[PDB]
Amino acid sequence: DLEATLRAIVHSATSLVDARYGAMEVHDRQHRVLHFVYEGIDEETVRRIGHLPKGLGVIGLLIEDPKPLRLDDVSAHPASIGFPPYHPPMRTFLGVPVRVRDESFGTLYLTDKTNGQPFSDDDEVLVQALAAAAGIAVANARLYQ
Amino acid sequence: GAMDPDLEATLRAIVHSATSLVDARYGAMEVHDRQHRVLHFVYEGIDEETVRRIGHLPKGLGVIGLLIEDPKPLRLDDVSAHPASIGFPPYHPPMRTFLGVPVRVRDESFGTLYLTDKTNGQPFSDDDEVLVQALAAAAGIAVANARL
Ligand code: HEM
Ligand code: HEM
Ligand SMILES: [Ca+2]
Repeated sequence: DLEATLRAIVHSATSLVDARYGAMEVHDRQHRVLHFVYEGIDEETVRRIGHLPKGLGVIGLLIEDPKPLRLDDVSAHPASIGFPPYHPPMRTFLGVPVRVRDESFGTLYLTDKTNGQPFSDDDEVLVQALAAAAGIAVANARLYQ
Repeated sequence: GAMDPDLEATLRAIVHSATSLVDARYGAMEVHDRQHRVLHFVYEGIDEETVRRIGHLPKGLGVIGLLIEDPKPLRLDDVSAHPASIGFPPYHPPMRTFLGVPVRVRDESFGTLYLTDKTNGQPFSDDDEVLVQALAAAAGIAVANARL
């Protein structure tokens, strides 16, 4: 199960960096969301947010220009779209492409590192390594699909 | 044959992250084929001239073999003092502290990941162990899914 694999990867990034929230979006070539897996948010809150993300704002930027982006305050970025109603507030941000050499498929991202601290270069490098493994898994899934 | 380029990039990244984050002097991964045979060996911490002097690549012997018969993390404070230790070959840096884990997906085994000589002279920690286990699990995903 690809979804399972992806969630495991999200868990490793979130727990190892010690971020409150972690997510991964995987899209098709027309940027429709194929998979969205996450942790750190309770189910009642999920229900309140309602609609799934479409990959806009800073995530949209990460799709257009796939390279790591680390932010002290995600809302202060010029490409920030803002959160929908009921979405938990989130401040610090680290996002990287999930990809292989031939193609990028998605974005693995974390917010609100513990104790208000910004994401570090070490965190960036770690999340890239985890994302790479995801990238191979997704590339295999397409070949299989 | 050479490893798949994406696989190789991914495994080198995982080895680098593990080595950096547990503050090890040396880190390495063996990728295995059938019957736990070493197929590829990825490492960092050793200069090219020393690699030349050592010559032959590891067969995955000694303490590294325990990672396969006992699929659990192994930490040791003096690796070459272990009775299963085969010893270092000529020109190989001496190494003391060791943290090793199997690389797996479910029960299926794909290699080993291991680090030596934490830079502060200290033993590898519980946190180091958890981190290296998670990175090994990611390496397992990478190897299992790699382009044939
Ligand atoms: C728990 C992990 C999550 C993280 C780390 C996260 C992070 C983010 C971030 C960083 C933004 C950027 C807004 C901007 O550009 O200013 C965003 C927007 C958004 N989020 Fe989340 N989020 C999470 C969970 C969820 C869930 C569970 C949902 C709904 C089920 C959701 C729905 C949305 C929507 C609809 C947007 C607006 C932009 C878009 O449509 O992509 N988020 N989120
Ligand atoms: C830089 C990361 C490396 C680490 C962490 C590492 C670690 C180890 C350890 C702990 C042992 C002893 C096992 C025992 O006594 O049971 C060993 C043995 C050995 N090493 Fe390394 N080593 C590294 C690099 C290399 C390189 C670059 C070479 C060759 C160019 C090499 C060749 C060997 C060989 C031939 C043995 C003998 C056992 C066998 O063949 O498996 N090592 N290594
Ligand atoms: Ca302990």
